[PDB]
Amino acid sequence: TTTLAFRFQGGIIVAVDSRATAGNWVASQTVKKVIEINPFLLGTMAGGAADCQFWETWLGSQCRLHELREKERISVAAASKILSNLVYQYKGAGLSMGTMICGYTRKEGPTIYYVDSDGTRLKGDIFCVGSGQTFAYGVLDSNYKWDLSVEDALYLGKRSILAAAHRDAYSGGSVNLYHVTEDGWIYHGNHDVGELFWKVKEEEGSFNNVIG
Amino acid sequence: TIFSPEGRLYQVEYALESISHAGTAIGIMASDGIVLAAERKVTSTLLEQDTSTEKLYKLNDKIAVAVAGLTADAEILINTARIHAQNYLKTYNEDIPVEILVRRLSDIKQGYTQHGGLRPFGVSFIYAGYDDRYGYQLYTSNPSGNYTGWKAISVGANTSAAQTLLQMDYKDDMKVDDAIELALKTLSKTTDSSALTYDRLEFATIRKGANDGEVYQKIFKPQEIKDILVKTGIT
Amino acid sequence: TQQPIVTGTSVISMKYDNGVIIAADNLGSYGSLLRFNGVERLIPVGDNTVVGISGDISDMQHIERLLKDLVTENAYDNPLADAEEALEPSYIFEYLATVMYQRRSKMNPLWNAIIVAGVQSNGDQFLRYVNLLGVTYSSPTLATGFGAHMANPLLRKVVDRESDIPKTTVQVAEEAIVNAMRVLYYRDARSSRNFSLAIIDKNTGLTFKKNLQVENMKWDFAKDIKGYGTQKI
Amino acid sequence: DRGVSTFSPEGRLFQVEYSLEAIKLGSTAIGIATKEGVVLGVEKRATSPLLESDSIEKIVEIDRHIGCAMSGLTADARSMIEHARTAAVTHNLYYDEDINVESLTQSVCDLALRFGEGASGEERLMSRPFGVALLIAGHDADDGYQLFHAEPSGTFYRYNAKAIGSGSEGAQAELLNEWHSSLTLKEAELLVLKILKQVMEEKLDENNAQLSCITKQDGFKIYDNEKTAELIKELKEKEAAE
Amino acid sequence: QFNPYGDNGGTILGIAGEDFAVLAGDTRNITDYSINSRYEPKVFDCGDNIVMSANGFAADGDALVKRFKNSVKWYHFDHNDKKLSINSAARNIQHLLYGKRFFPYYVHTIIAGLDEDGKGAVYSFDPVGSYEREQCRAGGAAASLIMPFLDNQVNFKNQYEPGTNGKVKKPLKYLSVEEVIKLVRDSFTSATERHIQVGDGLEILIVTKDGVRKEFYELKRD
Amino acid sequence: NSVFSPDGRNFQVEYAVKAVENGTTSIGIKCNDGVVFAVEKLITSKLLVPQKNVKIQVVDRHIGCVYSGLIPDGRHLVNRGREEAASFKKLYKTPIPIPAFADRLGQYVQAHTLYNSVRPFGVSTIFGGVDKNGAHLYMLEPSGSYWGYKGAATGKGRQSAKAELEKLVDHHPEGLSAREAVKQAAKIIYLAHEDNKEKDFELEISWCSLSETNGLHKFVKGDLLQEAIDFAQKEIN
Amino acid sequence: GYDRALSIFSPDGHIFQVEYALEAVKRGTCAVGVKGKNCVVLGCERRSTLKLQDTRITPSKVSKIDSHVVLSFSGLNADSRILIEKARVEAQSHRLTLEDPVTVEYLTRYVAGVQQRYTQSGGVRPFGVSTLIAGFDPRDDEPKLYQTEPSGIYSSWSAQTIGRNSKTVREFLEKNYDRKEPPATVEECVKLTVRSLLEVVQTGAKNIEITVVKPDSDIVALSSEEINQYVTQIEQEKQEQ
Amino acid sequence: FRNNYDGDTVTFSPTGRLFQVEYALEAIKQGSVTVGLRSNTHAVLVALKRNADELSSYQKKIIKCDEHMGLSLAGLAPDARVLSNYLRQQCNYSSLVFNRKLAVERAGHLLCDKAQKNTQSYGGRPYGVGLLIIGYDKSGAHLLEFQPSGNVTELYGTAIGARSQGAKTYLERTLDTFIKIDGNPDELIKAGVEAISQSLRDESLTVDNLSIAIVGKDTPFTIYDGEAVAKYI
Ligand SMILES: COc1ccc2c(c1)[C@H](CC(=O)N[C@H](C(=O)N[C@@H](CCc1ccccc1)C(=O)NCc1ccc(C)cc1)[C@@H](C)O)CC2=O
Ligand SMILES: [Mg+2]
Ligand SMILES: [Mg+2]
Ligand SMILES: [Mg+2]
Ligand SMILES: [Mg+2]
Repeated sequence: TTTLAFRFQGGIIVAVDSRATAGNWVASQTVKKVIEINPFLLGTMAGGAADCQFWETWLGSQCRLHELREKERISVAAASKILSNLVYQYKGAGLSMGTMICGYTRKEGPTIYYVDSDGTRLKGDIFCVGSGQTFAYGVLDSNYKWDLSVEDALYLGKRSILAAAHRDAYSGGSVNLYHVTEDGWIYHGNHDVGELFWKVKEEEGSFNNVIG
Repeated sequence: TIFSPEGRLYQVEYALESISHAGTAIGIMASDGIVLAAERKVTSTLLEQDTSTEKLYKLNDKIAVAVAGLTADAEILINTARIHAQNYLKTYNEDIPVEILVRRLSDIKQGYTQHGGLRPFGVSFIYAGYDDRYGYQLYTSNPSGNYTGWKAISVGANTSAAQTLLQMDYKDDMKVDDAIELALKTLSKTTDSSALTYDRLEFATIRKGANDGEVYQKIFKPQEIKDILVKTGIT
Repeated sequence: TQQPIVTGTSVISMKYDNGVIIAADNLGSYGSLLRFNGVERLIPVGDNTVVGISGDISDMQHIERLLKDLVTENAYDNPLADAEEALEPSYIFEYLATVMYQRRSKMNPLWNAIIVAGVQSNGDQFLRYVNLLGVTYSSPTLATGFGAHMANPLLRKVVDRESDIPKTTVQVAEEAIVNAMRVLYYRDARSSRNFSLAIIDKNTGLTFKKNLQVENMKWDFAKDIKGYGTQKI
Repeated sequence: DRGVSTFSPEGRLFQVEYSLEAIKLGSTAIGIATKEGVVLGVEKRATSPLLESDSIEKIVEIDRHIGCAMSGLTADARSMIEHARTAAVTHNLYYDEDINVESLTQSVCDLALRFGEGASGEERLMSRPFGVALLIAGHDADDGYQLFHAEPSGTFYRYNAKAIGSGSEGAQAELLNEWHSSLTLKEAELLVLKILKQVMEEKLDENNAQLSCITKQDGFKIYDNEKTAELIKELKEKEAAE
Repeated sequence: QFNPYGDNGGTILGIAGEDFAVLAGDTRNITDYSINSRYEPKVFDCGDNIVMSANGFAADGDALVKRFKNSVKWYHFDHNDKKLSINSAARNIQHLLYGKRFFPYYVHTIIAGLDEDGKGAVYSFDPVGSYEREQCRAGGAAASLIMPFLDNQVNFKNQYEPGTNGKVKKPLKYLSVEEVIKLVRDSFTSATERHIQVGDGLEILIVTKDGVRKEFYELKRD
Repeated sequence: NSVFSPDGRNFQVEYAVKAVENGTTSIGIKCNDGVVFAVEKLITSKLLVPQKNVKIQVVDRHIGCVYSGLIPDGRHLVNRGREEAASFKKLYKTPIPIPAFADRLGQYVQAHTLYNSVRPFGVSTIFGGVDKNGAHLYMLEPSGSYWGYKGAATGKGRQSAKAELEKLVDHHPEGLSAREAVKQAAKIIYLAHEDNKEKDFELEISWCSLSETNGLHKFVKGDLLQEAIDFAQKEIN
Repeated sequence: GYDRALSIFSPDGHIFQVEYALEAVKRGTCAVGVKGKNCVVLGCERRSTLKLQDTRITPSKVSKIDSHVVLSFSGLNADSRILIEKARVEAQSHRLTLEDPVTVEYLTRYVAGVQQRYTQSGGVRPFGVSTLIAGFDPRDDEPKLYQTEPSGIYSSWSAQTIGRNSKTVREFLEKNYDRKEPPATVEECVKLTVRSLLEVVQTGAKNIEITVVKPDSDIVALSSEEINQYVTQIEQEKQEQ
Repeated sequence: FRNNYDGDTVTFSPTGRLFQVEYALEAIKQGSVTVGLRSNTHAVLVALKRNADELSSYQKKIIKCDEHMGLSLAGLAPDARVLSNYLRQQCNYSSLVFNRKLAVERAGHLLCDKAQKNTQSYGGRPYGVGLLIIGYDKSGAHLLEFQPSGNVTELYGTAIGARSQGAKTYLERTLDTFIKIDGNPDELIKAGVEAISQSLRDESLTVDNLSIAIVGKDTPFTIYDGEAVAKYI
């Protein structure tokens, strides 16, 4: 798995691969690693497939409950803290999850929280998570500027997951891309690595360790 | 536990009624100490004075209570208060502030008022204490679980009579020795007996420890009460 | 955490045209000590069902009590207990499978492998297996332990698929059972010459044979075997 | 006084009957089920002019497709609402779908049954019945728009139209005449506003009365004050011209 | 030590058509190197036009199927006979599986039916409830043998349009029930040749907008 | 219930007895190697399915129970008896002796007369069977009181039933075969139906006999039932 | 334990124990709250039965629930302490889990729920208390005032009052509180609050206490001298005609 | 006499009566009428549903318990929901554990015992609902009547609720005819629809008034309402 989220001038880019593995077996290439919690909230999934899918779906439920109770959308801070506190109750039982909670509210602005099954919860502008994280970090960090256009930021996110899909045996499949705004997530498509690699090679003139 | 049509609590009311028959206890706070004096309920020559304490109890080294009501109920409460003071000492390495101990005790009483269908405790307390936030303090608590702070107060029998007398002679600038006098005079005036003799009294002070910088609780032996009944001129 | 102590080897069984046959020897082993010799491991329930049990014998005895209690309880407030509301092999089975699976799920198994044989009330043969893990399956032939490795191959030569079952007679089937018991006595070090056998038939009912013995064994060829290779005398 | 679940010689439960009496003393709540939606309206009934009226919540969202209106001892209704929301969200967690309106009602009614101790046959964690009734309105794909009346007796009924609370005897008769299967949502809105106007003890404006509805397309909505005001212009003129 | 788990062999395969779905499984049940049965079905009609298989440890498979059939029964009772839709079945099964997260069912499970629009649908679960809808899936012992075939013959992966110098891919069409059964039979005769735990019999369950239909084919018995 | 009257009585139990007297009549008869149980079933309406509202109950395999009063209270008592016989067998392996079983029921019925939060049982139960050392017949009252009986009756026809029972004890001191006791049971049930004649009745008989049932509890049905019905029909006319 | 039902329904539909709980509030000392344009003021009357008190240490009637929210009551004093404690706990718990101090509405809903719970549980009696909860939501200048009562009903008020003779002061506030024109400042809001109490107290000596809540966790009690200056100015100015 | 003796179910009257239970029986007499009857091959429930208003739904009187079993209700409806749920659970348990369809008779015994505990425990009321239970099992069609005293009886036919005494007298009269209505679902329903008529001071029973349920030999238990009953009015 590789997943990333970063804040920039024009909001938040969220990008994830779609590969599922058991050992060295490739279980699926078309798995969904983003959860649309509500129109202003996203969750990313790395680690145990079941653990992630189950507890982030559950987080969706708890988030909806907050809306009904308080007649207001839950803050990114509070949604992340629900999942953080749940996971912490389970510490040492073998839950396995690395997770980003990403969204917009009026009071907070655009916000990313990283949450894992050790109970760590951090706020930050850039996170890459999963077995492919270091690869994503290499591309992302070396081309990251705060003032990137929306178009470029979308590309860099797309390009960082591709980096990782190529080098990390346990990443791949497709890129799923999201932009989070004031208004606020917009889906920017599914991009099969099968086609995307050749296209990026051609147009960018990169991937020179590759014959063909 | 139930409410009356008037919004009063029967069992609580009746417990207060019981307390008005108990020996009077008086507490006076002065600027350099506190006085606790209490009258023992119609005694006998054969009662052991030298090993008796029915109205005055030590809670820790800095806090004492005067009791009006059922002694057996008071011992239950006193014991939990003692424990509570030690928990606090263990948790914070500081002696418990007087209010905190009073509030906890009051809350246990309030509880019996609101759930569980047990009878309330038929007890009223005057607390005499010192701490480094408020210095000398005096508080009262009754079976309802309510509590209030005072410069001078009484409980048990003749409180209404004793309260008016204290109102009259009490002055802010008092020394403890003047408070000693006031308390003995007030019990003398309000007894339902010939005279207020030593054998019918319990007496205690919380002073600024002779000459030190420290707080000392003096629980008067019978002999001392007879001597202090001399000075104040009631033989 | 548990381990079998006193055990008893294969239970073997097949369907024929009209019913079922099941057999098991009369031994209770204590590791390699052939300790007890009058052990009955065929448990008749009603007269349409026999439960054959291998594995730990203390657990076996527990399952006997459970089955007797089951007969008592089904009789309670049941005027049709010996007719339309008689215990069926399938009820006995499902019950045992439930117990077996619950016990393994609590990490405290009944250390057995069990075959339930009988005829349903509509004449249908019933033959099913459950073991200490709650694993269940059904087959024209069934055997536990060594019987699985050695009796099944022999029994399957007779009934190899469903369509072979109208074709098999009581006599042929019992012959195959008796012969497989002899093979087990030849090759299983935890077996015994004495066994019980039960036939449950849609016409005949329940025939329970006790104190059967393996007969017609071949041992004569042993006199010619000298040494382990080169030795001549 | 002897018990909390004793039968009368007629065969009724004392406490259940009296809780029904507490509901008659409540504000008025009216619901009407069309084929274009279900309208829910309530009398706010502020006890003083110093009370801020929009702080009066007698219409609540349960899920996007389910709203409810209460009448009686409205404080009792908190835990019923909490339970209803949890049941609907939970159902969506377990099943990735919306809970049927009828199923949600049945669950609220099961909760209402739980007075006593554990009545020797299971467990009752509540000392008296609820003193509040609910009108439960929503849409689902099987049965479309639906209106239920949930009573502290744990029974519920479906209704084409229904009134509860102090003005309910009078409002119900009115609904018996005005209701027909054909009403638009707008026709039904007006009818709720009309019938509240009749039975209320103030002059009905946009502060002492509240409107809401649920449609398949837009979900459950509580109309804001400006919108209801404009429906109250509209009712005034419709009747003054008839 | 007592080991609560075993392995019963066994291979299952789901393919979704346009207006049908199939779920196939071999009928052989094994333990170690022995054969328990040559005919023990492990694909089940669960009512509401849903079929299910849970393959691996057969005792956990049976337990799950039972538990889910029971879910379907109680769904009718509590929701006034509402049909349990395939996506709702899927979500439910996730909670069944994840409920045992710390003492799992050793099964890989597949369900098959029609979705809300009457399109063929296939859902597959890991042992602890992670799940996905897919056009097709093989599960169990010979899964690693059969899946890549499916990727190639159902989703036409790595197949390009002849002459286009690999840009135009073979366009993803839908397969008839006849073509699907052909791939199923071939997938299983392949698996029987190369996997020792696979053989004896093939049972196929076909689901359409008229119910559930059964088909059976002999497999090699060695 | 926990309440003694000023003269040492328990009115609630006395009232529980009234529920019993109000009940249908039932009996048991001890014979030379067993026990026979019989009960009157009032046919309220022709709609009642004949032979199909069985009142006599078995406990374990060797014990019959019949009761008069509130039927639900009897079923409750038998459920408890079955649990109590299972627990005995589980620990001691042997099926419960009738005297042992009696006391188990006794202690349980008596317990429901100790506490203000419980009512006594509204039945008398007649029960027994064969054990290791012979046949036994018992009767148990709402107070928990029980003794061994040669013959027993309770319910509305109790008085005449006892009179008939008393005659048999006098004519047959040398023990009554199991087959005779069956006939006589059918007779006695007829001779207590006199009282409740307004509505029709149906007869139920069960027996437990060492030589006739192998010491197992069995229902009398078919030819044996018809023959006992005939005996009673001919001996009432 | 003991969970025998004490609060049950009357033939005509009331819960008697809750109704009698309101009676306890009626005989409790009076308390009032009014909200300015940019503040809220809380006023309470102290009784005159006993006057040899120590004001340093006697629990005053306004309580901080958090740094931005306050609570006063009328009714059983001991009963109020159970509510104030739970509210304080809830407020810290909410900062812990939602990473934000409570809204005044949230805190009210919470206290009200506790009160409601004690009207339908076996073995407990309802709270002989009604409350006024006042303050400002995090990062909000718009003032908030809420009332709760033993039933668990709650609501917001521009101004409200509870306790003995609350009827009089309510009447006073209805005539004197103008919704379009809230008291524009602190000083003029305190005055209107003192005026309403003077209607019931009859000398405002150490018997009238005032607490002022401004936005963003700014809460100050008032001394004798600051209150005295209000009483002095009120009775002198309002006597001529 | 009725004075201090009807405070709870834990007190006998000096006549030996339990008034709380007799009062519970009185709520049944208030409930709307329902009829059950059966032949050798089918059993039918017929119920008159009751509205709370002309703007309301007629509330349901028939509840499915299993594929071979269900019941109708008269009295407190939420009490019917408690008991049918328990019965659904008992049916289910029997299927899962024993793979056995629960005998209608055992369902009777179970409901009876459950009602019983409530006639003897301090601080709980008896159930205030009467039930008519129909099913098809291994000994055929069955009808049962359940009273909250715990008395359950097996009948060819019966009625409970308000004015039910008419229907009962009719069934008492018709007996020998409807008992033989075999293999003809529609004639048996007609006999039930006619029997319920003898109990109308009401109105002419409408397409909403009417609830019919059936179970038998080759028919799962099924509920008819609305349009699907018109052909019987
Ligand atoms: C008894 O058998 C057991 C018991 C316990 C457990 C498993 C099997 C599981 C088998 C199992 O591995 N199942 C697989 C799984 O979880 N794979 C992981 C990698 C392995 C991994 C990495 C970290 C922690 C656990 C597992 C994976 O692909 N993660 C990326 C991903 C993220 C999100 C989504 C939606 C899908 C995929 C699924 C895809 O089949 C692991 C587990 O908890
Ligand atoms: Mg669905
Ligand atoms: Mg093979
Ligand atoms: Mg007692
Ligand atoms: Mg008798």
